[PDB]
Amino acid sequence: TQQPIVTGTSVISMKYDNGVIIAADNLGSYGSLLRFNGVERLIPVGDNTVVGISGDISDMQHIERLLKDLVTENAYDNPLADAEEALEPSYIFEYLATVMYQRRSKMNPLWNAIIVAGVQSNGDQFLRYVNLLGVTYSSPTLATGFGAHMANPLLRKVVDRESDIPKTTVQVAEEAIVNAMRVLYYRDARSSRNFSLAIIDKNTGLTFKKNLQVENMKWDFAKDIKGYGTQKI
Amino acid sequence: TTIVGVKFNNGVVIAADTRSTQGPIVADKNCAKLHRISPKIWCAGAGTAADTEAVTQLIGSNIELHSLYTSREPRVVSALQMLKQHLFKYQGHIGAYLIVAGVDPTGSHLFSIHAHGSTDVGYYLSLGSGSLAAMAVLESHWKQDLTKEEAIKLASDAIQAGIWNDLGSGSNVDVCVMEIGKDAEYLRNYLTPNVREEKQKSYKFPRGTTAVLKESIVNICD
Amino acid sequence: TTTLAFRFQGGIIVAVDSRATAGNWVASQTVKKVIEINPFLLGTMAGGAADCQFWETWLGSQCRLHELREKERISVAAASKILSNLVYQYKGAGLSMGTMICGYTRKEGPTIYYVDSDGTRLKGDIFCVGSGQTFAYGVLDSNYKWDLSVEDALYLGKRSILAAAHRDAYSGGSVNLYHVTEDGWIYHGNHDVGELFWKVKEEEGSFNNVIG
Amino acid sequence: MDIILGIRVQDSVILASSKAVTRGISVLKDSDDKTRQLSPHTLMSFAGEAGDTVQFAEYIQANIQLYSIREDYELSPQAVSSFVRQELAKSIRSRRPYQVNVLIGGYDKKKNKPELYQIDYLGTKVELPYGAHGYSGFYTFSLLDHHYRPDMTTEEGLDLLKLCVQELEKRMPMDFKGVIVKIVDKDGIRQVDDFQAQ
Amino acid sequence: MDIILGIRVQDSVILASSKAVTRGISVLKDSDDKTRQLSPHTLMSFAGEAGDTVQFAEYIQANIQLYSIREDYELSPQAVSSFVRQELAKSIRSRRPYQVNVLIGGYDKKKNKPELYQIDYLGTKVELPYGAHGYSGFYTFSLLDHHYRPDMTTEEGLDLLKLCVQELEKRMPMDFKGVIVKIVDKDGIRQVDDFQAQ
Amino acid sequence: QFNPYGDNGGTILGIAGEDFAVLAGDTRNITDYSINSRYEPKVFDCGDNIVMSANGFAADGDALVKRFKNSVKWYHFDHNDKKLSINSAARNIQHLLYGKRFFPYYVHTIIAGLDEDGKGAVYSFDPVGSYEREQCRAGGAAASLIMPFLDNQVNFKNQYEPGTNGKVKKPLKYLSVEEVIKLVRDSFTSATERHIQVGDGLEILIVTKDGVRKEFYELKRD
Amino acid sequence: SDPSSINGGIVVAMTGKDCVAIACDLRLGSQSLGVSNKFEKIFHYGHVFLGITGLATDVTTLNEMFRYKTNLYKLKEERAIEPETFTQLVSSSLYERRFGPYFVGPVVAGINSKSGKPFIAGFDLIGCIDEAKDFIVSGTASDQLFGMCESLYEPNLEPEDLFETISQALLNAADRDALSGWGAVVYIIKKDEVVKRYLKMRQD
Amino acid sequence: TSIMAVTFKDGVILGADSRTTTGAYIANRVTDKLTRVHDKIWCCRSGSAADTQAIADIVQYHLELYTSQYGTPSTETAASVFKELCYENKDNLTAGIIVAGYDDKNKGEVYTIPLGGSVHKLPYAIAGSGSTFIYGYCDKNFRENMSKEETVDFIKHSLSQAIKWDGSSGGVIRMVVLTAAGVERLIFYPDEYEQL
Amino acid sequence: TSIMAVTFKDGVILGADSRTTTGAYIANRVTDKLTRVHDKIWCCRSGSAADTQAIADIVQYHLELYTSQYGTPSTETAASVFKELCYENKDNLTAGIIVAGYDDKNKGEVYTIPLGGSVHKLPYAIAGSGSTFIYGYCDKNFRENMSKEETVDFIKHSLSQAIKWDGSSGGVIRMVVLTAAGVERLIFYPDEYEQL
Ligand SMILES: Cc1ccccc1CNC(=O)[C@H](Cc1ccncc1)NC(=O)[C@H](CC(=O)NCC(C)(C)C)NC(=O)C(=O)c1c[nH]c2ccccc12
Ligand SMILES: [Mg+2]
Ligand SMILES: [Mg+2]
Ligand SMILES: [Mg+2]
Ligand SMILES: [Mg+2]
Repeated sequence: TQQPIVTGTSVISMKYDNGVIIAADNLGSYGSLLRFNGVERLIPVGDNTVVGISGDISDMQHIERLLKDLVTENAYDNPLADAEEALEPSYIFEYLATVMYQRRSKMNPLWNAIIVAGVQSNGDQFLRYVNLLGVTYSSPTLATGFGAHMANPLLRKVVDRESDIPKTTVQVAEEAIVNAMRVLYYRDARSSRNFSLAIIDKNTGLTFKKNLQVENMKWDFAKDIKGYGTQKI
Repeated sequence: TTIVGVKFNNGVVIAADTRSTQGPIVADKNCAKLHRISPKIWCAGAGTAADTEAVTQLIGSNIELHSLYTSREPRVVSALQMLKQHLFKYQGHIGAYLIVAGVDPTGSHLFSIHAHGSTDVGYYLSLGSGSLAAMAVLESHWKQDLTKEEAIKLASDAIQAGIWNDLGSGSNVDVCVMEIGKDAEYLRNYLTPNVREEKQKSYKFPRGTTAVLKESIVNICD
Repeated sequence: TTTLAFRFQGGIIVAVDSRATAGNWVASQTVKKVIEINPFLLGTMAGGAADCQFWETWLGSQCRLHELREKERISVAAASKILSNLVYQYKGAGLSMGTMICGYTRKEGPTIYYVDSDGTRLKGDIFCVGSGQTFAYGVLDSNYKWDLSVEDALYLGKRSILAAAHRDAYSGGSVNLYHVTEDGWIYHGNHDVGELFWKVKEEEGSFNNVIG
Repeated sequence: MDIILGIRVQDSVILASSKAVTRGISVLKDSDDKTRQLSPHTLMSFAGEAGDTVQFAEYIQANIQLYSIREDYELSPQAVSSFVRQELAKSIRSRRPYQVNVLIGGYDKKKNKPELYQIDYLGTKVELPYGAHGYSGFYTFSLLDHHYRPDMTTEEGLDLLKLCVQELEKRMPMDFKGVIVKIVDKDGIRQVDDFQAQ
Repeated sequence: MDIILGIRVQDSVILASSKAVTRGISVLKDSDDKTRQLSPHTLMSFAGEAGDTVQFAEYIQANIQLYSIREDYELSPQAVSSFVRQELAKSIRSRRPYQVNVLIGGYDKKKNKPELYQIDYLGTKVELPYGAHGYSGFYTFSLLDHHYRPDMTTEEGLDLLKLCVQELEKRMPMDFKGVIVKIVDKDGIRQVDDFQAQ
Repeated sequence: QFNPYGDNGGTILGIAGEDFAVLAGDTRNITDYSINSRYEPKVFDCGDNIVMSANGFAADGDALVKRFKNSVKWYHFDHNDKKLSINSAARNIQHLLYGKRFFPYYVHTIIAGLDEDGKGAVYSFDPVGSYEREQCRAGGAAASLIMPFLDNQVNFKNQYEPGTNGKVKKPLKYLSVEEVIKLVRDSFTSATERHIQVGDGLEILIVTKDGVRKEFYELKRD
Repeated sequence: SDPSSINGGIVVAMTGKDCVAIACDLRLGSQSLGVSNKFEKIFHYGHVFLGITGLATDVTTLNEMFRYKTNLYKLKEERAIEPETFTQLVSSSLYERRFGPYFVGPVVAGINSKSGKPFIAGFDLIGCIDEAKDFIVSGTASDQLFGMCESLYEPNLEPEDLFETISQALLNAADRDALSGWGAVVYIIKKDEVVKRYLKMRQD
Repeated sequence: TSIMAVTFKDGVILGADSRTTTGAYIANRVTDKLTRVHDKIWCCRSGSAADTQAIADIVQYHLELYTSQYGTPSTETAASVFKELCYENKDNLTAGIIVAGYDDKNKGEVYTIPLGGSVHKLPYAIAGSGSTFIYGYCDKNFRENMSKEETVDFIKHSLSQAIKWDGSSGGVIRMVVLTAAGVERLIFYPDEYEQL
Repeated sequence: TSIMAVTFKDGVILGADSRTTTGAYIANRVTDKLTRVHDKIWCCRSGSAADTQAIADIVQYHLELYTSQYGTPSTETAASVFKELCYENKDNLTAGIIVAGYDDKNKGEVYTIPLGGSVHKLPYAIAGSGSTFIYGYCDKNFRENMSKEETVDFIKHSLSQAIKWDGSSGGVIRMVVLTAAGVERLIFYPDEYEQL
């Protein structure tokens, strides 16, 4: 028994040819109050993994602490902690999925939807979702909350199946993500103009971009709209 | 259901998908969701399917009578006012959510109406379960001063986003184009990207497979 | 579900249907509702399928354990009481079962115990259990006699389940028949209702509610 | 739970109706007749909710008698049972429905056939060789499925019912205090006023 | 509802218990002995929730038999009932209470007196000339208030009991299938096998 | 209030032949009216020539498959690498399911392999551990659509010999793998047409006396 | 206790080459209790066939209502009602009771006496028309019926073949539903003649 | 929703955001919440969109009939018609209306009708879910007799704070200016008011 | 309740009203809502009085034990102990706390721990039922690196507005000034702040 209090809306993500992209806005909502504005909802783990979290922010802060403990604990008595025995995205994911499912089974969930994005040591892209029920799935595109309803359809127009992924460049993928963040800001009442974005490339590594803004917004057409039916002036 | 309305520079277009459902089951794989209110005022609905239909026919009926009485072409704002006052009086219990569009002597018009009786005016709109997938496409690609061709394409892409991504939507795309110039053009099954693949086998039975108890000829006339 | 068992001159007749339902959905028509505990002991199943399957299979284990411990087959009284006491531990947790334990021992003679998830345990000569119980009762009770031949008693068993299979929406499929003697159950076959109904109508002149 | 049984043999219809009237923890009456004669060749039996039961029967009775006197003619059992159905089907959607189940047993003189109609409080009508309302049907339907024959005499019909009653007195939880049995044939309606201790 | 009657005459206690076991719409049995002997001069009858009833009875029986063997002595009826009341009083506040009402009839050999205790599932105990559990008391208490005398014989008590069962057969809405009657006196417990037509 | 359960869609189908078994399932995963993924397998090679699916609530499904695969591992450790036969697997899965009798795994589960005699075998379960061996079984969302088709096309139910006046039933025969696979594809294209939670892809696992073989077919994506 | 489930009952209709078929089961139950083996759910007003599932009292009442209405239609119009028109009459009659609906799943089947082309239609309880040209299903085994029809159906079946397809669809759907079965009747409707057939089926 | 009306030297200005929500979905991002019921009598609507549209329409009709029989209605008269509708139907309505009008005898006036259907004449009024966040700000910054440029800025600043904190508010800011001069429609875009 | 903490050039200031209610009754008009948990670490409490006191008492115990063993705790450490208690017990607590502290290294710091048990570091924070009315005002008037007197004025003005609109707020405005100086208690009476 519980209920989310301070919350953070969509996390959206996709695969491109050489890695993964993930983004989330910087807002912590308090019901319909847009209460906190500098909230990082992307969490780098090592330098091959970004965990994107939506839902309850207190539970998000708990999952942060767990992920940092995991890095510490992996480094213990491990001379290959920054090489062959570094934490892989799949390890980080399975761990969280275990936690999530155990917590729902005890009737005390972590009130979150989580996307783990990264690149494996064999160069393979990793993109997987887990939520408060312990439900897990993978897809060329993943999104939580509103993002599932609005971002996925736009992202899927780019990567509709597995074979579309060699064909998709960094530039096209980031372009699609950035556009989808704009659409979310247009239609999601709990979204923010400011967001963070992270690229995990098999060649580049980790690029973490903060303080990004939605630009090129269309508002001019508003002026022609008068009334709600018959009103002329 | 996915329904859209898009205003272009010389008129308005509406489009809809063609799947109707009974819970999780597809009842009709190609039902027409675009209803006519009058020759140049067309209508797409979501919610209770019997309600959108009935409210469309009732107002369509009264609009015709109005037009005969006044010797004028029906106006879209009239359909709107009649629809909203009817729906409001029924306090939501008539679950009709409609995108109404048409041309009349005062120009081209695009409105949405909700079950409780509220209306909004727009340049582009969507309703139904696929509404969010449709809007994503509209908000990405709409612009002022679209041509007839660009508007048909945009509306169609938006219904498609619904067909693919929304489980309550599928099958085909129906379009209707209302231009200030000519007649309205109803474009049935404009797209058909969901043809059932050829079956692997025929299930035609050898005659006499079914056991019969007794038989008789049934009479019709008198 | 319809299950029955009755004692007569020549032992015990056990007969059951074979339909599994989940709501109005027919889940199976070919299900086993009798558990062969040992060559002298039978258990029937009604209510929750899992609850029945699981606990009567468990019962067989406990009965076998008794044999190794006491160097003798468990009595009907004792076997039924194990299940009765187990089910009583779980009272109010929502177990759902209607059950008959039928068998022979020298000390007891042929014996029937009814056991259910409320904890009720009764020794008796005739029981019908399940949603179809009343239908089976109607035919069974109106044609029952202690002195029925084995042949007739097996037929009455078969016919009672058919009755319930016909009237109760939640019964049907096939009849599974058993005879329990001093020597001691014998299986008397599976009888599909699809064929049995028409066969019985023809040969008996009954089922006159049915057209054709 | 009130036993209302009907069985249609070759030349007659027999209705058997329980005699008990029970409110709460007391059997108030052990000789109730749950039956109204609708016309010389049509009998109705009824069970259900305490007040609705007799008020409905008597309202139907008054109406059929009125029809008889207006036309100097008896309505067929089929016609009577359609009237009753429509009445119940109206009642089910009104402010306070009659909660009453009925059997209609009549001998159609124009056809020279006995007829048994079963109608529940919803207005669900069906013609049957045998029928029952309430719990008692859960025993008798299967019983009659076995022992009933389409061409039985009235005397065989009465033996069939004896079996039905006996089965109900063995397996039904409540004491219904025996049945009143009535026969509808070509001659009309008579009462076998000697069934309970036969 | 389950008839459980007791009456204490001058030299015996008579228990009478209904024989029906009914689940839902079916009487599963018509020969159920709702009794356990606790010791040679103490009998207990019981009624209530389906499983609890026999489980409680047998548990009590086990405990009294254990006492008897440990002490080579039979507890007085007063002592047995005190022990029974305690068990029920603990039960009512536990996780799942035994929903069982009981009658205890004993012949006290040390005093040479019959004794009848009525205990409900809450652990309410009272010693009475006559008692009943359930709805049956709503008929029998007043009947016995009229007919009962403290100096009656065992045969007078069996007549008084016959009168109680007749009334319940006449007025109770449920068919309880007659009773099993047991007499407790100085020479122990015996069953009157003839009551359904005595 | 927290609902510990959800519905992920999805349908599964198992058919037994004479010396083979197939277990099929669509690859779509859904939440409400949205699609989570178009390719997310739910039929698994569990080792020892046994395949398994547990369809319904995916989190309970994965938990169960995981737990069973772990049984197989430990069965080898504790019983000297002995092969876990299909009947033993079935019984074991009953205890896994019934262990959670009072907080059940919300899955319809099916396993397929070969019995001791090398005959194809299919076992199916309710959520709480009740089980039966069968010639065929459909589970999950479109189960009620497909099961009747299987009664008719696998066990030839309601089919008589023409001319026998419905006195001689159509004789039961084992089907070939080619014929079974046809029925599977046809069942899934049918289910895809009429059920909104079924589509995207079909994965079939075939089991014989040489291991586990896989086949994949595109399904309609609306 | 949901009214569309108290009595049981299925109806299916199919178009073929210059013919229609409509079939129903015969069961009338009350919960688990089968009550009547002879309860037919298909009716006909001239050459127009109506099948009705759901609450049996409403089935009877709707038939008596459409007999009434089509009789009056015939008297004023001096011709029989056609399938396309009757469909509209069913629809508006059901919508008339929008807030106290009949608990029914009606199905229309027939051939247009003028154009000669096969026509089927389905309705929900407030009159929404399902306009499928291939098949229409209704009742407590509708899910099963949808599965049978989608798999078994193909367009342009001859009357004699259509009989087999619709019969097998019905029979196998009925056997997976507790509240349907107990007999079935199939109407084969051809412009010129109609054949009624009683099917032999499982009586459980 | 964030709505407000402010009296000033030359008359009154009405302002509103443009967001309509159903749950967390923005159903309309460019809504027009400024509703004309007469030439120089306008209102702002909050609550049930159906209820406030049905009311504004009945009021529009009532004032049109008034004008035909009796000349221009006063702003008070327009407020009284709203109140009669909201008070008498209070059980069935979720309607919060701010009425504002210019008149030559009376200059600019503002009436607020909250949920129960009471009327309050005020120098300025604020309503809708967004208004809670700006009580402090507005009470601290409002002065009587401001100039047109000053009132526009007061409304621009107030509404941008409401939009910043209320998720149910957003989009563009719309204003209607009501003076002897005429009726002027203003609009301000996110890139303009977010900077303030 | 209206509570706030503001960082400034020389440290941090906490302010609060003094009203506690049960329903519409003022149970205490002179409450002290500013709670010391260490010499230069203070907090403001909102929500359940029982809960927040029990929490503040436990934190004070942890910080006293901390100081015995390890030296002065940082403000962050204080905030973390509050979170631990609020997060781990989220299902029996209704507690919103603002933590404010000064140390020589980190200067003045503010943390807010709202209902869920999340932690947020902020240049200034506002909480309690009264705060909703001053989001607009505070956002517009807060600047970083203000002087003592400016900050005192900002809190005074902010809370006077919160008090003006919130029925659950009122009485006296209390403040605690936290700097190197020094701990300074300030109080302001209605006759001063209402006239602002
Ligand atoms: C005693 C017996 C023994 C063996 C075989 C048959 C019988 C006759 N009994 C039944 O048919 C009962 C009827 C009943 C239904 C509900 N209540 C009480 C009794 N059915 C069940 O217990 C079914 C069985 C089932 O569907 N088994 C699957 C199988 C083995 C046929 C393939 N399970 C279910 O319906 C079932 O598990 C559930 C259905 N929905 C659920 C949601 C959450 C958890 C569990 C379920
Ligand atoms: Mg094995
Ligand atoms: Mg599909
Ligand atoms: Mg049956
Ligand atoms: Mg105050």
